[PDB]
Amino acid sequence: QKWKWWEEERYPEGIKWKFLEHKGPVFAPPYEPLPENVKFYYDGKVMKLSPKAEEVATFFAKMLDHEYTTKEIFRKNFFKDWRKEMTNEEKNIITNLSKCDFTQMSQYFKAQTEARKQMSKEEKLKIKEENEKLLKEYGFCIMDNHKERIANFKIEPPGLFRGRGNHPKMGMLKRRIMPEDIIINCSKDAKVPSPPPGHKWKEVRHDNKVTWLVSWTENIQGSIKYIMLNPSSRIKGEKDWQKYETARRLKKCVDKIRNQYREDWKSKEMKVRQRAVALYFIDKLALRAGNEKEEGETADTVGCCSLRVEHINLHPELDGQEYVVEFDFLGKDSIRYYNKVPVEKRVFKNLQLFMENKQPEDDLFDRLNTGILNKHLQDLMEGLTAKVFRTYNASITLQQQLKELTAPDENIPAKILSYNRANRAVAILCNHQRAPPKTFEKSMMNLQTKIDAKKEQLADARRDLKSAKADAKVMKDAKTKKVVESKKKAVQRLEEQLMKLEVQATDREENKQIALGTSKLNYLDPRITVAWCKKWGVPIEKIYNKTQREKFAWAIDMADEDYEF
DNA sequence: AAAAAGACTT
DNA sequence: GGAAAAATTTTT
DNA sequence: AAAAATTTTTCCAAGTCTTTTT
Ligand SMILES: CC[C@@](O)(C(=O)O)c1cc2n(c(=O)c1CO)Cc1cc3c(CN(C)C)c(O)ccc3nc1-2
Ligand SMILES: [Hg+2]
Repeated sequence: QKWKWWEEERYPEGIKWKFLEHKGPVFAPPYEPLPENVKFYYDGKVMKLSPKAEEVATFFAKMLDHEYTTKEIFRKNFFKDWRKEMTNEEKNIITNLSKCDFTQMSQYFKAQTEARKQMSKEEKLKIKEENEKLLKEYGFCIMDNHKERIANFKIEPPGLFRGRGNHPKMGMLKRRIMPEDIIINCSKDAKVPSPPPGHKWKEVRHDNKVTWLVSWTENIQGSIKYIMLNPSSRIKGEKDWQKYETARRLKKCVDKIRNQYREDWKSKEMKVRQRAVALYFIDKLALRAGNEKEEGETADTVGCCSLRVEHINLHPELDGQEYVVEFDFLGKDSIRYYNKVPVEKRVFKNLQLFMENKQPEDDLFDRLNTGILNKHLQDLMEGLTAKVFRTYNASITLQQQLKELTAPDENIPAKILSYNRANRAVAILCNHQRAPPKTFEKSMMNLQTKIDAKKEQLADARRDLKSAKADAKVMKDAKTKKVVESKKKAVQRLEEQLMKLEVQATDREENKQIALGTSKLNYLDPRITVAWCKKWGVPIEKIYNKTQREKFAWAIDMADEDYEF
């Protein structure tokens, strides 16, 4: 079939859909109690735990290998939640987590993991088929005239929360989501999904102002989780396409905005100076619009508008550079942002004023928040917000770098290296850093041995040609000449193979501490990539895999070699 | 407002 | 998403 | 065949911006 929704008339404002029907979520299988021979110990004595308490105990047992289970916060949160799950008799015996012995439970689960990787082809194939039919039955939904895939129709099973970074709620229990916690959304004329027998949905609504199918409240942060359509859908795709179109409009007025905030660094009002400086950071350094967050509820991370005095250090001179600002702080996902950046004199002077009479814990930009900044951006350009700058700067950088680095004569592998370097420049800018691949980085040794093996074949082929040429001199004829030809060809193929391996070796090295995934899927206008591929004859499958090819179908079909962001 | 909530994005 | 699993594939 | 290196799914959150409450 293949529906090209991008050729349809743009979907109106307000209403998200007219018709919506789906089968609801897929609940995680019920908890299976431990077999008789897997004992739990408390104070050195065997103790049978009721299903509810035993289940929570298995979560802790499966995480016994991780260092975070030794953490104070983790253990405090865990035991407090585990206690709520216990019967009154169990609560009287188990006064603390340290007297407990989860060793046998831990070994059992490891044994099941070994047993599973030893299953027969009959078992394995059968499990795969049950999944496929579950995908056909619950993985799709009908939205206005078309059938579309649902992203995460299977609700995540219960477990223990860990989060990212130093989270205050790690160790807490993510309780099992039940039909009773589920809010279903569908059209008034669709067939309403039936909850499992003996249960009822929390609510059944018909809200065509939203795009979700199922929603529920998660107990850790108290936020609402959703089941929405997949990236290849029209509702997600159209919104992504609009995001890039917004970034393009920003392109034709960014210099106007830059000239304005540069002047604003001189304004009589402090609020205006701070807003102008913040804008400068978001634009030049692509920092995020740090929305304030509740203290003690989330890991301590910050963005632009939430920077504290302690997050920057001013240096009149550093490394022979003038007016250097030293940024050091934890951003999203607790990823450390460290950068020494030379700034304009007026910005440096402004920052010194913003740090006057303040404590290290106080905000750098008092009198400033994301709401005020975005309100201003909305004045400059309709639909402009803080994050649009990240999309714009990432996209313009990719386009520009692809234009400057691609060599017309290079073979596909070399062009891919160029594409990857351009993507890498975007990643470094967005600070999408990564830690060296868990000792598995030594797989560089494997490539090195392969390159050395190839260098040996190439050297062998050189001696063949060297002796073929020598034999061509003595008794010069067209028969020996064709041998010199066939030897040269063999040297050529080997040189290309070597070149390809060396390029792959360089690609991996330069990409040791960088994560390309996020920019690739969220910050780069796919049309830029599509245009580049078509222009140089690089098969799109070399850049985008199957799932990515589905998400960006709109760009792949609607974008020629002459597309310009 | 300005927190609190909800609904998207990354 | 991106590190860890798991499924495959390649080396030996 | 059996260990080793890859390619491919499986697991699990945190921000931004808009919309309602208080
Ligand atoms: C790791 C980078 C990033 O945090 C980011 O901000 O750059 C992220 C994370 C996650 N996703 C992304 O697209 C991206 C990149 O843009 C999707 C995603 C889904 C996750 C789900 C699945 N949900 C949505 C059902 C979890 O349950 C828990 C953690 C998850 N983390 C992520
Ligand atoms: Hg960026």
